[PDB]
Amino acid sequence: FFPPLYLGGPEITTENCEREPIHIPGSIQPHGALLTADGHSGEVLQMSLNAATFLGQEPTVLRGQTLAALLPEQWPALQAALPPGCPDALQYRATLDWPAAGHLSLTVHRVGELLILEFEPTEHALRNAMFALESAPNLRALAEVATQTVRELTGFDRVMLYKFAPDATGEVIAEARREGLHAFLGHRFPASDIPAQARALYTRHLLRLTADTRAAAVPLDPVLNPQTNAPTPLGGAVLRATSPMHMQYLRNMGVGSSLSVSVVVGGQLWGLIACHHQTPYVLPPDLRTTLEYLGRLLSLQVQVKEAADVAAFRQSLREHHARVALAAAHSLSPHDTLSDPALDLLGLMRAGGLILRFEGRWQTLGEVPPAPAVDALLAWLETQPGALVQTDALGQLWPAGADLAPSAAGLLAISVGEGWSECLVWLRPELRLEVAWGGPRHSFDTYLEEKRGYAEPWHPGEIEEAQDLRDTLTGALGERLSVIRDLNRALTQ
Amino acid sequence: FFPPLYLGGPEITTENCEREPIHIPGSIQPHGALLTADGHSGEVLQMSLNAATFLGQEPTVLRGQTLAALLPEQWPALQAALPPGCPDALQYRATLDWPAAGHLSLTVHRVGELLILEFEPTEHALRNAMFALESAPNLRALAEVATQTVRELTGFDRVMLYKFAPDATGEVIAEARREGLHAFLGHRFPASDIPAQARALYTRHLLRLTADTRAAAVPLDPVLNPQTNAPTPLGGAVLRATSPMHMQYLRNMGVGSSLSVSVVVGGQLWGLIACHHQTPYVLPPDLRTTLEYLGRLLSLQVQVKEAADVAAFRQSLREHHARVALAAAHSLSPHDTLSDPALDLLGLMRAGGLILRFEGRWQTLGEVPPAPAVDALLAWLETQPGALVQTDALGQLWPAGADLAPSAAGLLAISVGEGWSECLVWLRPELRLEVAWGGPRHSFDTYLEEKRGYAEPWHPGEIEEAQDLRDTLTGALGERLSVIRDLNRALTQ
Ligand SMILES: *C/C=C1/C(=C/c2[nH]c(/C=C3[NH+]=C(/C=C4\NC(=O)C(C=C)=C4C)C(C)=C\3CCC(=O)O)c(CCC(=O)O)c2C)NC(=O)[C@H]1C
Ligand SMILES: *C/C=C1/C(=C/c2[nH]c(/C=C3[NH+]=C(/C=C4\NC(=O)C(C=C)=C4C)C(C)=C\3CCC(=O)O)c(CCC(=O)O)c2C)NC(=O)[C@H]1C
Repeated sequence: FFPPLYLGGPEITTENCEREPIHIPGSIQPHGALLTADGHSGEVLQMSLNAATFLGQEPTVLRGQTLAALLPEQWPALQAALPPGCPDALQYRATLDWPAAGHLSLTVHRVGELLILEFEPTEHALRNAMFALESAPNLRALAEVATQTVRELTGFDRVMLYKFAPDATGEVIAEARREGLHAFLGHRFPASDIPAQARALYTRHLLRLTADTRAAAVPLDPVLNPQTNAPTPLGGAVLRATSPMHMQYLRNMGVGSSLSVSVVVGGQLWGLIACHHQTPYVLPPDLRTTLEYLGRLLSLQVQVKEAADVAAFRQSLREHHARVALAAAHSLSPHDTLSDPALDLLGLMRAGGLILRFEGRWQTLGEVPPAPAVDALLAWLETQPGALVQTDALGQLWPAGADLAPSAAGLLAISVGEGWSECLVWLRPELRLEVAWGGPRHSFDTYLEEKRGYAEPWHPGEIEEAQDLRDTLTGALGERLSVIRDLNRALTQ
Repeated sequence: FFPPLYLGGPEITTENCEREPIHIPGSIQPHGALLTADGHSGEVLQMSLNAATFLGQEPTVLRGQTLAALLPEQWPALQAALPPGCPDALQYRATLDWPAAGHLSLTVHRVGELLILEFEPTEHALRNAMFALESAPNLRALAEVATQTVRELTGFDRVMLYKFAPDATGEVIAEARREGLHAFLGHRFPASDIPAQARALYTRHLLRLTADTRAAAVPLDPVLNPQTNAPTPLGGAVLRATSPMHMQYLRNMGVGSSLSVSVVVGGQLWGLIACHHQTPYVLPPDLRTTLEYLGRLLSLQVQVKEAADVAAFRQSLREHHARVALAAAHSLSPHDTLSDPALDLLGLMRAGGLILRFEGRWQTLGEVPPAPAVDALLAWLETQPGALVQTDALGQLWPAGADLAPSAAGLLAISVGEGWSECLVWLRPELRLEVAWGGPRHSFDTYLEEKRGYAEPWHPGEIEEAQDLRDTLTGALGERLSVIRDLNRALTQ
C-alpha cells in the first residue's frame, strides 16, 4: 500500500510490516543473474550488478545486447511459449548451454510487456512417494510421509509442514528433523510472522528460495523500468531476495537456507512446507521441479484426505444422525419432537447445552446460562448475518463472553430458514487447554500460554452434520408452513 | 458377477459384456513377465509361461525360487515399502539390474496376502507442460494443450481426450492426431463401448497399456492361486491383457497399441485420455510415470477450470441474479413479486416457459402446455424425490413427454422447501440438434442421428443459479411462515 523502500517507502516497524512491498524489493539474491528485456523488442532494459560477472561479459557490452544474439535458439521458443498477455504464473524453463558456465538454467516469466529472465547455475524415488502419498489412511499420516520424502529428496535440516487455521493462525503438523535440533512440532504461531500480503502473494507463487541469509542482495541498474518509470514487479522471480527484516528474523534462529513450498487448495492458501538449513545450500532446479510436483500432489491429496476423514467421522454417527433426520424432517411440532431425550441431540454434537428456539419460545437443555444471558445471546445471534455461526470461543467474539464460559465457551448455531428467527444453538463448556506459541523476536523455545475461555474445537464432521441438520429442518419448514396455512384458511373460512 | 471365462464363465455376448470379469482374465501380455509370491513366505506361487524365457531360467528352476535369492537387494525394500494390509493401489516400482537383460523394470502391488511382481524391459519439457496446463483460460483450451503435450511426449497417432457425461455417455473434446487419419473430434459414443464394470475398475487403476492387439496373451500356471484356490485378482496389473473381445473391437479399427489414462475428479471417473497407434509400440516405464503425472495434473486442473468457468458464466449475470435475489429474499407474497416482467426470470435462465406454483395456485409464463398437461407435469414432479430436478429431455423421462416437446422439451425445476408443494419450473422449447455417434461393430465413420425432443443443455452456471435461487427462496420461507403464524395467532385470539 506504500511506495517501495528504496524509492520513498516508510520506515519498517513491527506494526507496519504489512505495508512493506515485498513483491518489488528492487534486489535479487547473489546466487544468480537477472535480465529484464522487452517482450516485443528483444533488448535488455534492466540488469543486475552480478549479471556481468555471471555471464562473463562486460557491463558496457551487456547494455543493448539483443536477446536474439544473446539467445541464439531460445528466442523463437521464448516467443512461442510466452505469447503477450499471459498470466504472470506462466514460467518457461529452458536449459541454455552457456559456454562460459557450461550448462546454465534459464527461467522466464512475463509480467505485462516486460520479459524477466532468471539465470541460475545447473549441472526415481519420486514415483514411490507419489504412490505413498495417495495411500495415506488419514491427513495426519500423510504429513510425516510428505515431510520425510521432502527431507530425503533435499537433505534439509528441519523439513516442516506448516498448516494455517481459518483464523490466519499457523500450526505445525509434521516435522522431518535431523537428530540434535529441538523439535518444533505442535507449536502454533500468530499471524504476525506471515503478513497477509504474503498470503496474497503466496497463493500465486508457490515456491521460493533463500540461498543464504547472511548474503547481501545486489540491486538492479536502473532500478525503475525504462518502459514506465515504475517499480519493477519482481514477485514472480525466484531470484528475488526476501525482506531484509525477514532475513534478520531468520538469522535469529541461525538458519542459512530457508525454502518454503505453498499448498493451495481451492484457490486459497492451505499451508506451507517450510525447510531450514543451518548452512547455506543452493538448490539445483531439476529437484525444485520435483518439489513443485510434491506441492501439487500434496494440495490434491489433502483435499482427498479431508474428504475421507470427514466421511469416516460421519461414519461413526449414522444411527444418531439417521434417527434425528428421520425424526426431524417429518415433525409438525419440532418442540415436542426434538426436546425429548430419546433423540439425544445433546450427545450427537458432544455439547454441554442446547437451545431450542422454535415458535418464539426457546427451550434449553443441559448446561445453560441464566435467562437474561440467554436472551442476550439470542439477540447477538440475530445480529449475526451468516446462516451458520461456528465458534470455539464466545469469549473473544462476544464482548464479555467470559461470563458464559462457566456455562458455555464454544458455540455452534444453525439458523432454521433465515433471519435467525428460528435457530438451534449448541453450547460447549470451557476446557482449559494450553498450546505452545513459538516465542523481530529472539526467543524460539517452548512457551505455553495459559489460554482463556475456549472449548473443544469443532470437528469438520460436526460442522457438516450441523449443516445437514439445518438443511433438513429448513426443508421441513415447508411442510410446517403448508399445514399452518391450511389451518389459517380453515379457521378464516 | 460371474465366474471367470477360463474356469466356468458364460459365453460372452453383446448384452452380457458387463458380466465378463476383466479384472481376473487369467492371462498377461507377452511383452513382460509376471511372478506371484506370498508376501510373508517369499516363495513364488504363480508364474507366467513367458517368465522362464524372460528371466533366462528354466521353469523347473523358477519353481520354489525364494524371492530373497531372486531379489538380492529389493526384498528388504519390498517389505519396508509394502506392509501387509495396504490398499491394492499401492505400487512399488524399482529398477532391478538383471544381468540377463541388463536394466529391468520391477513393479509390485499387493492384493491381500499375495505379492504380484510385474517385470518389464527398460533402458525436461514436463515442467513447461506443467505450467502450460495451469495457465489454460478455460476447460476447452486446456484440452488441446493436454492432448498435444501427450502426443509430443509419446508420439501416438491419435491422442484423444475422452469426457464422460453424467448419463454415462462419452464425448470427445480434443484430439491430437497425425495428419491423414480421420478426426474423431466431436463424436459421442454410448455406454456400450465402456461397460460400467470398467468404470468401477477405471477409478482405482488409472493407467493401462496394450502392447499389441494382434499379440496372443499367455496364461498363468497354475491358473488358481495356491493360497485360496480362487481366481487371481489381476486388476491392478499393467501386464494384464485386456478383454479378447475388446481386443477384436480395437483390431476392427486397425489399432496396434492402445493406451488410456483415467481422469478421476472427487473420487468419480471424469474422463479418459485415450491413445491409439497403427503399429504396436511398447512404452518405457519412465515416461508412463510422466503420463501418470499428466493424468493427476489434468484431474486437478479440470476442477480448477470448471470452477473458473462457472464463476465466469455467473459473472455475466450479476445484475439479473442480484436483482432477483434482493427482490425474492424479502418477498412476503412471491406471486406478485416474481410474476412481474420487471424481474424477467424467464430470460435469466433462457427458457421458453416458467411455472410459479406458490400457495397452491400455479401461475404460468411464456410458452406453457395446456392446463391438464401442466397438472400432469406437477404431479410427476411431486413424484420426484430429489429437491432439484434437472433434465434437457422430458421426452425420455416422462413416458409421453414428446407431446410437451412443442411447448417444452428440457426442464429445470427447484422445489422451495421440500415435498414439491411449492416449486419453480423452467420450461425450454425443443431444439432439433444432431450429434454424430461413432458407428463388435465395424463402422467407425461419421454417423449423425436425427435426435428427438431435447432442448439446449443446461449450463452448470444455470444449475448453480437455480440452486442459489432455491436456497434463497427456502430462506424466505422462514419469514413467510413467521408472518403467517403471526396472522394465525392474531386472528385466533
Ligand atoms: C510483521 C512481519 C514479520 C515478518 C515478515 C515476513 N515473513 C515472511 C515469510 C515467512 N515468515 C515465516 C515465519 C516463521 N519462520 C519460522 O522459522 C517460524 C517458526 C519456527 C515461523 C512462524 C515463514 C516460514 C515465512 C516463509 C519464508 C520461508 O521460510 O521460506 C514474509 C514474506 C517474505 C517473502 O515471501 O519473500 C514477510 C514479509 N516475519 C515476522 O516474523 C514478522 C516480524
Ligand atoms: C459391451 C462391451 C463392449 C466393450 C468392452 C470393453 N471395452 C473396454 C474399454 C474401452 N472401450 C473403449 C471404447 C472405444 N474405443 C474406441 O476406439 C472408441 C471410439 C473411437 C471408443 C468409444 C475404450 C477407449 C476403452 C479403453 C481401452 C483403451 O483404449 O485403452 C473394456 C475394459 C477393458 C479393460 O479395462 O481392460 C471392456 C470390457 N467394448 C465395446 O465396444 C463393447 C462391445
